[PDB]
Amino acid sequence: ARVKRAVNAHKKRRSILKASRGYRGQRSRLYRKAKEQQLHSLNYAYRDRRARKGEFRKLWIARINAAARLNDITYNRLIQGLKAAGVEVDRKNLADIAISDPAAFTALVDVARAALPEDVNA
Amino acid sequence: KLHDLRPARGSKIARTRVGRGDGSKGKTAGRGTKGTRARKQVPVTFEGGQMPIHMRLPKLKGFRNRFRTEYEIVNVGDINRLFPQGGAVGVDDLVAKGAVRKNALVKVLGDGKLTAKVDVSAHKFSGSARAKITAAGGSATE
Amino acid sequence: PKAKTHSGASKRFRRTGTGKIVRQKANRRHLLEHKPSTRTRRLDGRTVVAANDTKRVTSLLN
Amino acid sequence: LKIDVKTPAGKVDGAIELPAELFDVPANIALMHQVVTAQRAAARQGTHSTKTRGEVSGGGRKPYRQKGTGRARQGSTRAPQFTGGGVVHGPKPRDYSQRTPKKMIAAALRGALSDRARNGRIHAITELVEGQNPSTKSARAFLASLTERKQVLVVIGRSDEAGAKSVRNLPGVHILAPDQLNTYDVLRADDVVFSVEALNAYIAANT
RNA sequence: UAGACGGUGAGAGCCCGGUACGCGAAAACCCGGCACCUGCCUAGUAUCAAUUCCCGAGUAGCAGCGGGCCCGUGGAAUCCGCUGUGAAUCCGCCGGGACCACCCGGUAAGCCUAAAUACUCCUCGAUGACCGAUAGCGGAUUAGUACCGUGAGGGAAUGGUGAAAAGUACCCCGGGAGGGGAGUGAAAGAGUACCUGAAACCGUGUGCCUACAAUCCGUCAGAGCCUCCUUUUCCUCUCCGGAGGAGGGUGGUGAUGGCGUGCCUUUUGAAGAAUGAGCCUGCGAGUCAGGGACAUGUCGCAAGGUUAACCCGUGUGGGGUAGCCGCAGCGAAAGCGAGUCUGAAUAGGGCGACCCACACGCGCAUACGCGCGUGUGAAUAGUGGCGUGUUCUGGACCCGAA
RNA sequence: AUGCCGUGGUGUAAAGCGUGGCAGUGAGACGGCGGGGGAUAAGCUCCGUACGUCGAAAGGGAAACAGCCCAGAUCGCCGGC
RNA sequence: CGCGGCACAUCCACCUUGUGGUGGGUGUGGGUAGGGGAGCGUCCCUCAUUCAGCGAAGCCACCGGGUGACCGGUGGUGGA
Repeated sequence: ARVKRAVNAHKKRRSILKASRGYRGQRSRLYRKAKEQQLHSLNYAYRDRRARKGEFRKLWIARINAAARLNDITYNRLIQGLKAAGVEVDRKNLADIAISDPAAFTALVDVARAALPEDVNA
Repeated sequence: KLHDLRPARGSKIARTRVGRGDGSKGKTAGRGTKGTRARKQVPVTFEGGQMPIHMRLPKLKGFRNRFRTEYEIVNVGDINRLFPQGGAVGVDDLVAKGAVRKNALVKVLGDGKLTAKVDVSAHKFSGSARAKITAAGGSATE
Repeated sequence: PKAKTHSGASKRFRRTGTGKIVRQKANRRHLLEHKPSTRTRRLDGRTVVAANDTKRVTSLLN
Repeated sequence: LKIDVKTPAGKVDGAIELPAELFDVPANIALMHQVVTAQRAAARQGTHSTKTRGEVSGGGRKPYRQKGTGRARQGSTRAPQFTGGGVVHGPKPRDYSQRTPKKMIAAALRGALSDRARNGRIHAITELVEGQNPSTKSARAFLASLTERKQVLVVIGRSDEAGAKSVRNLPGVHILAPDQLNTYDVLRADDVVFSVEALNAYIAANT
């Protein structure tokens, strides 16, 4: 039974080239190039899911650091205070209350100050 | 009916079409190199060049006797468990009961005491055979 | 269409009463003068083939 | 184990029994499946055939000398990668029915008939006629009243009165003979309408 | 007795051609039927000593060299060729695998001889888990054509409007092609560039972005701009809905940031300045045959399993018991047998025969459990089919030389 | 010193051995230590090493980076150490 | 590590205390050559049933879904 392998192939072809729209070049157009790019796009998106976990953490850290240094304390000592005080907030919500509430963040900074030991010995 | 017919789960195995995409058995189909095996098949004789185990060993001693008088045997103990009563048997009765093939010359072997009163007709008795069958009341024959 | 038994290896191998193939331990044919008797009662008999020569020998026997 | 059914211009006669090999041989649908598969395969004419290279016309010329063209070394205009060139590993005129055993075949058959008698779907009859002139009017009447189902088997025999001459043209109704009785057809068929001569000689040959 | 199949404006047993079934013929060819014509024998068949002759000649044999046979000249017969030499006529020769004696089979050197057997240019009938325009014939279409070559030779491509041609009358732009309107048609989103109309490719328009800016051309985070959609401040004209909009949701696009060295083959190693690919669509590579070899999954039956060719039948159904394998092994083999071979020997050993938590009764025992069949019911095996993997002989995964 | 062989004990999940089906592989690279040939050379060549990694392993560090160090990705998270 | 969602292997308590399934505990889930297992999609034949000139296939677009092959819905085209 000679099969005429068109339909079977056009399935995945239309797959790739609908998940490939919006590509500058011969990539939304042609199929093999859309496939080369699909492999690269999905490794990029895979790497960027992890990468973005880490990157948002680094951004939040930059922000908490900026609000801390607005309160004359460094990010290191801020974290060591929010640890020793124990307020189990995390850098994400800590940065949110940093943005919207300078008041709540400065309460947090005074919390951290009140929970620093004495010195650079211990 | 026919819309209610399935094999036993265990048969009707999936054929392995090999060169079908690098997800099942992909490119090389199992001969995964550029070697000789990757295009053709080296025989079972060829061994690299050193004499194969079928050339360095010696041909087995002795000849084959063209006139080898091959028999078919029937077990005196299993001729007991063929005929519990017995009394009268003979080569035709063996092939009838299905103890040995047709077109045959028979020997009767000697494993197990034949404790049935039986007389047996069959060429070429063995030592223990004639012993047991002639001690079971009956005797041997030709 | 009808498989050939490799002749040369059926004239050198012997399927016994069960699944054993017995080669002939016979570097015992040409020069038997220097060879001590020990090395001939070492080379007089029919040795069951080892594992690392079986899977092929049987396909030579078929 | 026990049945018999009527005659036109009648109501009942016979009312007979059936041997052990027709009812209580356990239906083992695996065997039946294999055997009916082997029948299906026996059916196939198997006349697919395509010209592999060496059958394709011409193409015994190597165009384009090996080197110096810029092309690909081709070797024959009938290479399987060409157009019109050969088929590779193509369909050839196979002739494939499997050589199943006598015991398996007969046992599948009597398992299927065992099923039919287990439901009460066998309809043994004396003659499926009006008596001598093959008429499909009364024969359709007596089958679609004798059966009430859609598909019917009718085991008449090598006699034409109105059996294997008149009940044809009835879709759902296929006609057999007491010895070419088989598995695929008793399974495809819902009712298995016999003719007492067919049934009795069938029993008598199977014993 | 007709529900085959095909056509008719769709998918028709009942419209049509037909089918089922029945009729069917001058002449032809041919089956064959009877009579005519021709072809014999006017007993030597028997039994008979066996008085004698004959029974296929440069042949058989033998030697030389070859062929052929499983038989590679080997030790080789049987048969066949060419060269020498070269016979007999039955109390002869020939064969029985050198050869010899006895014993068997047959009478070569004349010729003829139906059947079962294979075959397909050809006509009829049929079918397909055969292909359906890149397929299937090289050839559906002026096909062995056009074209190529001096020649032998090679050798294509090219099918589809519609049910019906009703194939666009008529005006309009045009020199025509082409269109516009009209009209045909169910559909012109069927126009003789025509069924459906893919992708590459080529444009028109429209929302976003882009002229200080590098970055396998994406991905993630992401402002904004347009989008349709909407909850409401809202207008209370709510007795009809959306405006500038706030909350909100998908969809274009995406300013901007960070991350990031295409696919393949092959390689110690490739983004590689190694190979291959300009792109899209179609075609291109692990198949099948065999009562094959091995192993295994599943299924028949059971110390069996199984048929091969073939015979009957029309669904692959029923017969077919030749054979094959299993049933005993050992040994060069003669042979012998649960043993067998070596040997002087079983002493050993090599190969192969045999398995309980207890009996029955005993040998013996320190609680010991080795022994035997009957069992307490001791313990299982093959062979055939079907799938699977590998292997064999076949081009055997496809492609490729000189 | 190590390593190797055995036994004895504790711990440990498939690790081991026997027998089959199916393979591949048999061009290795660098790095640590031990050595040969080199010249007290090589991104050299050849060996040893229950040594490692790449091969065939991504992520983080090394500016960039097959073999170096941390670490072996089942998928998701705008969570922590 | 946390928290969710798949998968595999051994193990028990189980249902029918081996087939196959409930609960759990533990371990595990990079991967090339290669090995095993399970599967998607194309087309042809049968049985069953079912949709179709009210619109089949094919095609295109959108909206969804599956852990993957891929699947369904809807509209446009088309006209078996």
